[PDB]
Amino acid sequence: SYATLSSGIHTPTVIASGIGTADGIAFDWITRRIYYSDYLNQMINSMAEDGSNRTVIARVPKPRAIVLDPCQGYLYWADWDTHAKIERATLGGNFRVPIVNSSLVMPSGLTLDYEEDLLYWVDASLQRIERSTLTGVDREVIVNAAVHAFGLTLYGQYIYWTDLYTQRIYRANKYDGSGQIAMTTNLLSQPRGINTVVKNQKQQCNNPCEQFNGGCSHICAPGPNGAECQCPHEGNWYLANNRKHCIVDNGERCGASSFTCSNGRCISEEWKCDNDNDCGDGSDEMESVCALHTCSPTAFTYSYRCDYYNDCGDGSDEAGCLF
Amino acid sequence: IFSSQVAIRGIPFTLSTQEDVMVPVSGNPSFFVGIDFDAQDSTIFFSDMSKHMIFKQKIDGTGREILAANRVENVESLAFDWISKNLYWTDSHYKSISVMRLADKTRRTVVQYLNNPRSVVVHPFAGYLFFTDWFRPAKIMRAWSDGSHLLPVINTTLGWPNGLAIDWAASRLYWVDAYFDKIEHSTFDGLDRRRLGHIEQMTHPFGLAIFGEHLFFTDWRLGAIIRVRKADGGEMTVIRSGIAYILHLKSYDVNIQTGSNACNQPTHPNGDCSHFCFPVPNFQRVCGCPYGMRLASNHLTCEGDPTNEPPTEQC
Ligand SMILES: *[C@@H]1O[C@H](CO)[C@@H](O)[C@H](O)[C@H]1NC(C)=O
Ligand SMILES: *[C@@H]1O[C@H](CO)[C@@H](O)[C@H](O)[C@H]1NC(C)=O
Repeated sequence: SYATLSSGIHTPTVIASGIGTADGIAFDWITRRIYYSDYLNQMINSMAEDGSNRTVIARVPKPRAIVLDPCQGYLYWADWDTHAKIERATLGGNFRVPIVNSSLVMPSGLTLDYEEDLLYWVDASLQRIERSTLTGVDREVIVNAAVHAFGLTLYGQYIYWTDLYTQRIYRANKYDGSGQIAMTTNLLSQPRGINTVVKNQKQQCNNPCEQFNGGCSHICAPGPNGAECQCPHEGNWYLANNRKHCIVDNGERCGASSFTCSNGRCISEEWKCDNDNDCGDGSDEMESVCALHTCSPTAFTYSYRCDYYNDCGDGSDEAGCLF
Repeated sequence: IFSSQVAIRGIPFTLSTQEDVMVPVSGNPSFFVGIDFDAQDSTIFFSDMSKHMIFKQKIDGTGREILAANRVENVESLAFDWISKNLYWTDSHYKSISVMRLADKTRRTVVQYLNNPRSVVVHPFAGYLFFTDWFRPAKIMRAWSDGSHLLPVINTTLGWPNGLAIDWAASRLYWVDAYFDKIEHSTFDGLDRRRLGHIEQMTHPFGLAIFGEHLFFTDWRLGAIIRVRKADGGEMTVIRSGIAYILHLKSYDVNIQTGSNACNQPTHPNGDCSHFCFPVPNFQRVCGCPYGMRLASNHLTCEGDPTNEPPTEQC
């Protein structure tokens, strides 16, 4: 659920209420998509800004914490299963590689040092706050003494976390942790999760998904090095083209210059974008498919050129200057 | 047409008559190497290594015009696409193949960074450029007219490939190897590699020419224009003898230079390409530009690229 701040008495907007136990939310502004984690169903899902486009990016046995790096297009998360892992992948979940798997019992409060490209997290059982490189080569324990530190956030040169025992919010220097002070008094209840509201410019990065859904017939996820198309989890889908268009995923998709449309039927890539409907689906000549004029040197924009024929490029279609 | 150190002459194919049909092209000093013809203009193209320049001259000797002077040291062959009026030559010293648009003497370097190219030939209808590199491991290579796709069609059992001849009637590339003393022919894809019967005294053949059912060739050690049947060989007949440093044997025929192509379209001269038609297989064209220019957003026109292609200083 969400509540608008400047909305007076706001009632929590009920979205994705079907999930069971779950304690993870992250919203990517770049693509305006939520990354609600369905721990009960053991799957990390992505949702639209209103929650319409539901897609399961990845499935994790015990997913609790979620970190987004839209500029780098990588989805960071942690698994509460045995031998707890900081599993990292793209926004499309291309490479689910556990960043850190040793010396971790119950990871929580994953945070990302965007300015310094570092990974910070806490562990309630370990009662320590550690930092690591995005790959995980380095590993430094920023805070050694803590009491059930559960939440975490980072901003400026300070790192903020919450304690379930003392029921208060602390602060420490992100580099070392020298200034461990208490930011609040003994709160009546236990503070679960702490986040930073970056009213100022956040991690802005041009969204590849902006241009015609990033060349995707379906949901788009702006991962590293260009957009990464996504497909609905409810249906069985296979990405077409260079992993771009979700199909019925029944197989028998023609390759080479006979790209298969979104329906599954394939037509020649030369036949594609012929100002007609080669497939039962317009995918053959779909907009995204025919996004820009990058005509091959071979073809004019001369087989039927200027020869009273409307089978060549439209510029030379029946425009025969020789006649 | 046979090119020799002393001069370049054209003998009739009939054995009875032995009178030059073209004005012999001679000079002092001269090391003529490489020849080509233009049936429509009744003009020949030849390279003189002594003068380090490529010239053109009509068969009657009316006009002798310089074709290229700069960046020319050792031109060893000439390929002329009659459809696009483009002349291709191999400069061994620069180890590169260059194409000149004869309509305006616009110059462009296509296939380049080679080892020791010796001959070249351009097939307009098939849109293929065949050239020979005798540098061991010697290889017979093919590429598109613009030099796009370089492909070693033949790279096995080649010692010294010297001359290439295109049998336009049967669409087979006949070549000559001086190391193994063999005349072999394969498809344009180099599939059907059949070797002719052993030539009687062939030791260092250099030239070749396919006319009718006979396959003329030149041998340095013999110093003669030996004729054999293109079928299997035999019938060794010395057309001429005693030539000093006999070399290429480029042939002449009106029927060879005829027909349509990707170019030669009434309102698409060179396929509406600014400089180069460069016909490529499957009856298509790729526009080309000189060294100083490049293809624009629309590939039809040519635009200068000083940022990537600074002007070439003369010397
Ligand atoms: C997501 O949901 C919205 C609202 O139903 C719909 O308009 C849109 O096409 C869906 N898919 C994408 C790719 O946004
Ligand atoms: C000869 O050329 C063909 C086609 O490029 C290639 O597959 C083969 O490996 C080459 N062999 C040699 C002798 O280089």
